[PDB]
Amino acid sequence: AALTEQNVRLRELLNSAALVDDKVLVSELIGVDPNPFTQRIMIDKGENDGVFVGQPVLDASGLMGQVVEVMPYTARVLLLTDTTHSIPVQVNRNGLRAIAVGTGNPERLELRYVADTADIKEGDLLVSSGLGQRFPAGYPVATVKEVIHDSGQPFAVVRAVPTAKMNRSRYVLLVF
Amino acid sequence: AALTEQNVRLRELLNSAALVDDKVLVSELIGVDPNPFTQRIMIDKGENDGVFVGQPVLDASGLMGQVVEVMPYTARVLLLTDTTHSIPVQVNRNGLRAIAVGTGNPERLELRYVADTADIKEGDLLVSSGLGQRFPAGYPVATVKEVIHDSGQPFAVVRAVPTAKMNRSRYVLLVF
Amino acid sequence: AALTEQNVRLRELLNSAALVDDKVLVSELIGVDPNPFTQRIMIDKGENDGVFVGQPVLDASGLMGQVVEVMPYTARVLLLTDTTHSIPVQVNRNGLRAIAVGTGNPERLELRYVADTADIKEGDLLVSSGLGQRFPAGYPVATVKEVIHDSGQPFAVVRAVPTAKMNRSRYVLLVF
Amino acid sequence: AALTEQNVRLRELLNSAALVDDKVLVSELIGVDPNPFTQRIMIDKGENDGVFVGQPVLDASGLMGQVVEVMPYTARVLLLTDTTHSIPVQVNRNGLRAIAVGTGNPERLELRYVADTADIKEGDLLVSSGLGQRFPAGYPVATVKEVIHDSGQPFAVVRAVPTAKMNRSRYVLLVF
Repeated sequence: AALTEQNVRLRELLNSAALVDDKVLVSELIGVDPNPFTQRIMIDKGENDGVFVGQPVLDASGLMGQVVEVMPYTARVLLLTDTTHSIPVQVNRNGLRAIAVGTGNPERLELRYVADTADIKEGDLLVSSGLGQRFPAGYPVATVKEVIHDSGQPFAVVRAVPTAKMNRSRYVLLVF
Repeated sequence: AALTEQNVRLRELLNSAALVDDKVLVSELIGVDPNPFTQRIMIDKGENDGVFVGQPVLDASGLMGQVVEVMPYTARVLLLTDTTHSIPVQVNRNGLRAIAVGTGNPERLELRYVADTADIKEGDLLVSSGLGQRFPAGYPVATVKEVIHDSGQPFAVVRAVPTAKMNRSRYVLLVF
Repeated sequence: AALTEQNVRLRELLNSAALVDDKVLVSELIGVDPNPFTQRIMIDKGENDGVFVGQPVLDASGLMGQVVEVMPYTARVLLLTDTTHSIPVQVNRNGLRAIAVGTGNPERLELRYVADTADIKEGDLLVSSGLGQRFPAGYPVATVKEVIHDSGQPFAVVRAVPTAKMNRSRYVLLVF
Repeated sequence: AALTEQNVRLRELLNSAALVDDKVLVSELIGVDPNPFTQRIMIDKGENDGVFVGQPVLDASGLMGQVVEVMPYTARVLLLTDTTHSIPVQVNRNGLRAIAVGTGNPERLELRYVADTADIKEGDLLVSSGLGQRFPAGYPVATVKEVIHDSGQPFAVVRAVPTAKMNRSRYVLLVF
């Protein structure tokens, strides 16, 4: 049951193993807090494996977050969906720039600084822009779920859904 | 023209000078970045005046933010509306607890962790809860502007309007 | 003819000699370029009189500009209406903040960074805010002449008329 | 997703790679401030690449600005839309001369010194004139969006829209 599931997930990772242009360490999600909102997880790679603080973490469908602390053989990763996390993004098709902030909900981000009149709609893909010099650019982050316009305010309300699996992830990739 | 305006504002501060239960230093807003979104300001009090990092800052109508760096005679204050700022709050009437995050818009906060079914509505007052042990409790923070409910997601979307003046403030109070 | 005119203007200056809260040097406008758009003038005070680069210059009705270069007994002053000049201001009544830029026209300024929905109207007085730490705050700068709203853009177009006389000024005051 | 987008943008640059008459360095936009009004950006070329202070910067559709400071491998570029920036221009068809100033809005310039009666209309193309000896002449700058005439004042109000992408740009060209 674990050997099947692990194989399926591993294959998916091999199919998306060409999405990177560098060396990536295949680490597994191991320590997780029981509460289903704890937007921070642990990985089965650490210092011995060359993992460092700040390192980006992704899966076969999206950027997941960043390492925020390292142990000899394990490490802690803050997910994009944490209220404390922000990532610069852009709408894939047109290059419209924004900041995606965590909401504390496992399945939602919110985009900041999107003009109320901006060309953005449900289903548009957001990808990393790299503009904070933390993440490689071009990797999928989320898809727009909703736009809410607001009378008198400069910026629209934009809710999005991460493309990575967050809570339902198995194995994770660390970028060098 | 400055003597009139300054007097009006000062009076308002004297009328709300009984809202505190301790000693408060009356400081003025002095250095501000030209850009009208820079959610961070400076004050005309500093180290010489006993101002410290972390100190809460408010006006006659709301909590404004916190000191984040000190100079001999001036200081820098991060406002609640900054994307990096979060404050624990509660709905005044019923005690429903939430986290108010800055949106980067001068006139808006967003509440996190509010159950989709929660008893919250447009016009409800949010006040500090003190639960992060950073702010005194009971001081006005914002009023709910909008609730948006979301199918399948645990938490509602709540937008609120700070009660303090943020960008349109003159003088500020520092709590000891 | 010059003794009458000079007396009238001097009196007006004596009536507005209580608008300052410090020592002010009464200097006259002396060297001016023939072209009626040259938004830069000279004054009959200089180094010998303690005039310095950066010093604010005003008349009985408004801030006029700043000294930009000093000579033994004369000095050059850049006016607010020069395209290269900007001054932080605020709407007197409500404290709405903005940047007033010179237009190159002797009788016009333009305000930057005023929300399209902002509470501003024809006849509102703008005064210095001091927020650039160059000018004393509270001194009259201009009155709003026109608001033009713009579909899709965040900021309104605001044209204003300086309260100082610019080209039709006689004598000028330098603030210490 | 980044490889597609980057290819499209690169092609567009190859199609407009004949607009220059000299050697141009293809640099990418890398460091950008989160705030969506910060009219200043960074490029992934610098001193090592022969980039210098003052150097003009453009894209496939317009002049973008100028380098204002150089680092070993990166550089900072001030955009035309910054309130501090001015560029001499001319109406393409008739040669009517003007100064285009930044407004602080990402999508707007304003023309100075345009006679109220001047032959200028919505949709006219403005191009660099070279007359400040900073920019090559003939390169597209903006298109007129609006003319507002003003009773008693010599100069019309002219708002224009840059042809370059400013905030929505990917890669940039530096002119030698």
